[PDB]
Amino acid sequence: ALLSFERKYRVPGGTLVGGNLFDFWVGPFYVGFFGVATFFFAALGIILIAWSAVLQGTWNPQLISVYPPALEYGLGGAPLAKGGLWQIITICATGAFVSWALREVEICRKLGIGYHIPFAFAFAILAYLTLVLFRPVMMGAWGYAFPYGIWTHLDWVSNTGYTYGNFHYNPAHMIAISFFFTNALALALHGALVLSAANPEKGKEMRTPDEDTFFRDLVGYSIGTLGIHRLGLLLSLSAVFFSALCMIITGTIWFDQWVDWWQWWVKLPWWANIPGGING
Amino acid sequence: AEYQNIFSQVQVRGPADLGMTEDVNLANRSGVGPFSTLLGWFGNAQLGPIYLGSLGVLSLFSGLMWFFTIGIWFWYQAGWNPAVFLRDLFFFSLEPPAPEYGLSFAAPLKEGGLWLIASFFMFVAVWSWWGRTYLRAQALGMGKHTAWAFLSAIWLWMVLGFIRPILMGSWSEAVPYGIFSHLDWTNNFSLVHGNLFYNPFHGLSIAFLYGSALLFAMHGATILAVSRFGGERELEQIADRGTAAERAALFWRWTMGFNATMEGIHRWAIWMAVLVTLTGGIGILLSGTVVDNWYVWGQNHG
Amino acid sequence: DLASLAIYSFWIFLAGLIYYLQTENMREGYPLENEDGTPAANQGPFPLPKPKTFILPHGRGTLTVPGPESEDRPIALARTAVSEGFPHAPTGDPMKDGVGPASWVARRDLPELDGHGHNKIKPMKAAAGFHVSAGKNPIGLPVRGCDLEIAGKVVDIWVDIPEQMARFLEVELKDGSTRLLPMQMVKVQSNRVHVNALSSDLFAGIPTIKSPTEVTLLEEDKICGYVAGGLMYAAPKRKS
Ligand code: BCL
Ligand code: BCL
Ligand code: BCL
Ligand code: BCL
Ligand SMILES: CC[C@H]1c2cc3[nH]c4c(c3C)C(=O)[C@H](C(=O)OC)c4c3nc(cc4[nH]c(cc(n2)[C@@H]1C)c(C(C)=O)c4C)[C@@H](C)[C@@H]3CCC(=O)OC/C=C(\C)CCC[C@H](C)CCC[C@H](C)CCCC(C)C
Ligand SMILES: CC[C@H]1c2cc3[nH]c4c(c3C)C(=O)[C@H](C(=O)OC)c4c3nc(cc4[nH]c(cc(n2)[C@@H]1C)c(C(C)=O)c4C)[C@@H](C)[C@@H]3CCC(=O)OC/C=C(\C)CCC[C@H](C)CCC[C@H](C)CCCC(C)C
Ligand SMILES: COC(C)(C)C/C=C/C(C)=C/C=C/C(C)=C/C=C/C(C)=C/C=C\C=C(C)\C=C\C=C(/C)CC/C=C(\C)CCC=C(C)C
Ligand SMILES: COC1=C(OC)C(=O)C(C/C=C(/C)CCC=C(C)C)=C(C)C1=O
Ligand SMILES: CCCCCCCCCCCC[N+](C)(C)[O-]
Ligand SMILES: CCCCCCCCCCCC[N+](C)(C)[O-]
Ligand SMILES: CCCCCCCCCCCC[N+](C)(C)[O-]
Ligand SMILES: CCCCCCCCCCCC[N+](C)(C)[O-]
Ligand SMILES: CCCCCCCCCCCC[N+](C)(C)[O-]
Ligand SMILES: CCCCCCCCCCCC[N+](C)(C)[O-]
Ligand SMILES: CCCCCCCCCCCC[N+](C)(C)[O-]
Ligand SMILES: [Fe+3]
Repeated sequence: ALLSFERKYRVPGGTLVGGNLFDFWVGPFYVGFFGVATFFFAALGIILIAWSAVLQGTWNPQLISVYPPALEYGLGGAPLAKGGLWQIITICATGAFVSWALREVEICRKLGIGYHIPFAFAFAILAYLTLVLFRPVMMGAWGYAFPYGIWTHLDWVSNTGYTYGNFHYNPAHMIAISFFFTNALALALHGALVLSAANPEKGKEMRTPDEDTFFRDLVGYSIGTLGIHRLGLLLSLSAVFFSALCMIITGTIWFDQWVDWWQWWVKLPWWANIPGGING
Repeated sequence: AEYQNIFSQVQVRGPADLGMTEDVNLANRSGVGPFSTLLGWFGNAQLGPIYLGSLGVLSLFSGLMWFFTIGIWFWYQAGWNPAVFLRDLFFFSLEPPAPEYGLSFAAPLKEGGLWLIASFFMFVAVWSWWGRTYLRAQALGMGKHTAWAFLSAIWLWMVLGFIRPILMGSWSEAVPYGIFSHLDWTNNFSLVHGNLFYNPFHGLSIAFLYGSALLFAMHGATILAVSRFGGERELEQIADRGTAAERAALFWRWTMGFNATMEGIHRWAIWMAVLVTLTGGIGILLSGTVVDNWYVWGQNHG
Repeated sequence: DLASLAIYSFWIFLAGLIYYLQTENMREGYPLENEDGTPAANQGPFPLPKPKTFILPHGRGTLTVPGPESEDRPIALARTAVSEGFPHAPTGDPMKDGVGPASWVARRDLPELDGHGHNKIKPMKAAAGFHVSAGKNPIGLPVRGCDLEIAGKVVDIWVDIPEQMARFLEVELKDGSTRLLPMQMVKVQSNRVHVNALSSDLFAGIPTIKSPTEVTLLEEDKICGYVAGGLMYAAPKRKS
């Protein structure tokens, strides 16, 4: 139940609420106040979903789906079987996520480390809260949010997307996708760099950060080892920031076909009317 | 406000780092480039040296040849007018031969020959660059991970532009060179195939793509949190675990009940990432060669 | 059909891969232990991988993992409960004893070496010719602890030669000796360097180093450990 180096770290302290009340582990898992909060929220949430599954008439995980209040409920409550359960599961989900980040903060304090992880996690939570809370409230209805279901959530992705034609033309979506792809590239390369240093050619010794060499050799730059960890962090957080930007604005500041937004550049007076080319 | 190690508070510079000799042929290294105090708040300040060499040049020239083949066609499409070029920049497109020419190399420049030419320059630029990633590792005594991983990206690119067109019977199946045109191609591909959301491979690709954002957020953030114990010095932590590696592992063991090693984490990384384009490429390669409609296929689960 | 074959194979391969990755990540801190040090009964479904041997450069030997796991140091902690899973109370001073957020590991008592076999981290004064290239130069600034008292002054910057970056502030105490403070644990302001982890009186207690122009992995860990532990253990005297 303990890693060979673990015991020296399992000291008391660091909790945010409760002093020493929930200061303990269960197996490898740290508990804490927010470990308890997490359990209560995640458990309720699951129970409510299983209930909503009974009300829907299925136990298939490929079919079980919990849709929000239909569009005509606005931002009020809806009968439990008609989007009320979603409303409560969403309160549960949010409770579980925030609790989990706060439990992460608590671990950080015990371990005397930096708060970077729960900070990073907060961006994902914010993406979620954009889709299920922020956008709906700004749009006037819960029914704009995605439903909880393996394939039904995907239907919502497609139908929301095609409401604005090819969603490719959302400018923020483009920036976001760029970060996603770039970040995957940085992951591939960081992973492969470190491994090629630690796992050199048969019989040779382990190489070193001097790695900088390989990359300079390859592209004339190297960001360094503090740098790449700063990069991955920035890249992936930035992808999620733009992800949320690109949807916070859609259905609110921009609601027509995203392709048409690009006309502002073509229609600029200096060239709007010159003939030739695709738009002349 | 505690210091977060996102940006440095003090830069320090010393002699241009010329790097490790090992088996590199130093005749082929440039000398250093400038030093960017700007870059330096985030990463290294030194630019260069780079390593030229035969394959390098082939790649570099060949790549420009591709970039220029597309740009000529764009100016042409603008009827040579600068202000039009600038205006319609994301609208120009170098399109592949029409379905009629099949896989023949005998289509007119103005409708495909130019695409094929540009594609030819691309093919040599990428493969020579691949071989470059392998050889720069070789010369340094290093493992071949970067070249293996690059092969994973290459796979998707080969499938889209080359393997799939061939299997399908024509170059018209391939992707055009344009900013907007490529997105349209992308949309239309999904539409014409029953919606990729029904391709288990597309969906895997997504899981990995997202997973990479999740993994690197996690990794990056972790190293940063344990960098006050020298965390970022990952290789020495591999050879001699420090309280950095330990607090790192224990954060995750206490959070989610398991954890990595300072080397294992990097194997998680390389695979999360490579699997994006791996699944991805299978997903595309199958499309139209074997499955016309991912919705339909999905209905018979097979 | 061919797509069905392919997706079914992939899921197989992916189970294989999770296995390979999970076991690869079991090359340290395993086998699992009880709170008393002895092999825990339940190890879980993953077996340890076959050993692997890293050749360390500069004749520093090899590392072979998995291998026998010991702390190689006393752990000044004791149980606070009659059953598994509770906190272990520090038996002495946790700062001094190096437990908790003060923990250090017992790494090699040599310095990490660059790719040329030279010491990775020198004081700047002894690295030719390294200088502050941007941002406020801390050398000369008073160092303030979290009790808002002066604890010393910055006399140099220890720098990573191959990566050209600041790693520690060498700080001089009332009695003329120095300490290393990690770069990542100080705030260079304009009239001061601020050290939130430690109150002023806790500075003498920072682990010293044996030769004044180098630092060992062992020493680094003790310094870093000690300074981090301050955040938990100095909290009584802080304040901001
Ligand atoms: C994945 C399935 C589709 C795909 C659909 C998507 C979608 C959706 C999007 C992109 C977008 C990107 N795609 Mg695409 N695209 C694919 C094919 C590729 C291929 C290729 C196979 O060779 C290339 C070069 C590109 C390149 C482009 C870039 C313009 C853009 C960012 C790439 C990136 O973040 O890379 C990683 C970053 C790097 C560091 C390396 C690459 C550097 C880039 C910037 C330069 C390559 C293109 C360059 C010639 C453009 C400059 C021309 C003008 C002078 C401005 N795509 C396939 C066919 N692509 C996004 C965009 O914003 O477009 C407007 C976008 O929203
Ligand atoms: C046909 C459909 C349209 C389209 C529809 C739209 C729509 C609609 C959306 C996107 C959004 C996404 N699209 Mg799109 N877009 C399409 C084309 C693409 C293409 C492509 C190559 O063609 C790409 C790469 C992308 C990529 C992008 C991303 C920027 C973004 C998704 C990442 C994200 O927001 O995560 C952010 C992360 C999260 C929200 C996850 C949060 C998870 C945490 C907080 C909780 C999980 C814990 C718990 C539940 C786990 C269970 C416990 C177990 C123990 C594990 N799109 C096509 C053209 N796109 C989405 C977006 O930007 O949303 C903000 C979005 O709504
Ligand atoms: C982000 C933009 C869109 C959307 C875009 C799409 C698209 C497009 C796809 C998915 C797909 C996935 N989505 Mg989605 N997705 C949405 C946001 C969510 C949220 C959320 C905000 O809470 C969750 C939990 C999921 C999770 C799901 C997974 C079932 C699947 C793979 C995820 C993954 O590899 O992540 C990466 C992270 C990890 C590897 C961590 C693993 C965590 C996963 C496996 C946990 C899943 C839990 C699931 C069974 C929910 C049960 C809850 C429990 C009862 C508590 N999506 C929003 C609305 N999603 C893919 C799919 O194929 O689905 C059919 C896919 O193609
Ligand atoms: C509306 C359109 C369809 C769409 C259909 C498409 C199609 C078509 C494809 C994808 C592909 C994918 N889709 Mg989709 N996609 C859908 C919307 C989704 C959504 C969503 C709804 O949120 C998401 C997250 C995604 C997710 C993504 C990615 C996971 C995946 C490609 C990964 C990649 O890294 O490619 C980027 C990486 C590359 C293309 C390889 C790079 C190659 C190298 C060699 C580049 C050379 C560069 C050099 C020559 C240029 C130098 C420039 C420099 C500046 C020097 N799709 C909808 C349903 N999607 C691809 C896939 O894998 O599908 C299975 C694909 O073909
Ligand atoms: C910010 C950039 C990226 C990122 C980072 C990130 N994710 C994070 C954190 C960070 C740093 C971690 O610390 C944290 C973690 O614990 O690591 C495993 C985590 C985490 N991100 C996770 C998932 C996740 N992250 C996402 C991705 C991203 N996370 C971004 C790409 C997504 C994507 C891309 O789709 C998903 C699927 C978990 C593995 C973990 C959070 C675990 C957690 O909060 O648990 C607490 C509560 C439970 C155990 C379950 C609660 C159950 C609910 C009450 C009911 C379910 C409701 C739900 C709305 C239904 C959804 C149904 C679907 C079909 C749509
Ligand atoms: C695992 C999946 C991810 C991935 C990984 C990956 N990509 C790879 C590799 C890896 C492992 C690297 O080895 C390799 C690399 O060398 O990166 C540093 C690479 C690479 N991925 C690249 C692109 C790329 N990969 C893609 C991303 C992805 N690859 C996935 C997300 C993307 C997307 C999302 O479309 C982009 C576009 C390159 C940075 C590099 C491949 C290099 C190459 O093939 O280029 C050869 C040809 C040229 C040099 C053409 C130059 C044309 C320019 C537009 C001209 C301007 C610059 C000029 C060079 C200046 C010269 C001036 C002179 C006048 C003197
Ligand atoms: C300012 O003006 C100048 C002229 C100086 C410069 C400017 C030029 C400009 C503006 C050019 C811009 C270029 C653009 C927009 C290119 C980007 C297009 C995109 C988005 C490319 C993405 C898709 C690429 C794919 C997937 C294609 C893959 C290609 C292959 C796999 C190779 C194909 C192999 C073939 C067909 C050759 C067959 C021959 C043999 C036998 C090997
Ligand atoms: C293995 O990790 C990687 C680094 O290698 C050590 C890099 O440094 C970079 C490239 C970084 C940037 C921002 C270049 C910008 C600077 C210039 C040349 C003007 C990437 C993507 C990377 O993945
Ligand atoms: C709201 C979404 C529904 C939750 C489904 C429960 C999680 C099970 C994971 C999917 C695996 C399906 N299964 C067990 C049939 O193979
Ligand atoms: C290679 C690392 C540099 C990041 C490149 C990412 C390409 C996408 C361009 C987005 C830039 C937009 N931004 C954030 C400056 O506004
Ligand atoms: C993909 C990242 C792009 C990196 C490009 C950096 C090139 C550095 C050029 C060094 C050569 C400069 N010079 C002429 C002084 O030798
Ligand atoms: C991808 C590299 C881009 C680098 C740009 C970063 C500039 C940030 C400057 C931070 C400010 C430093 N300061 C003054 C607080 O010390
Ligand atoms: C590096 C391994 C991490 C594992 C990631 C796997 C997540 C599973 C997501 C299910 C995808 C479902 N489907 C039908 C699209 O294939
Ligand atoms: C893709 C999601 C899979 C859900 C299973 C959760 C994985 C967490 C790791 C389990 C830890 C094992 N432990 C310590 C409880 O025995
Ligand atoms: C895609 C990620 C897969 C998550 C589960 C992988 C490992 C589960 C936890 C392993 C058990 C940990 N243990 C018992 C060795 O400590
Ligand atoms: Fe790393």
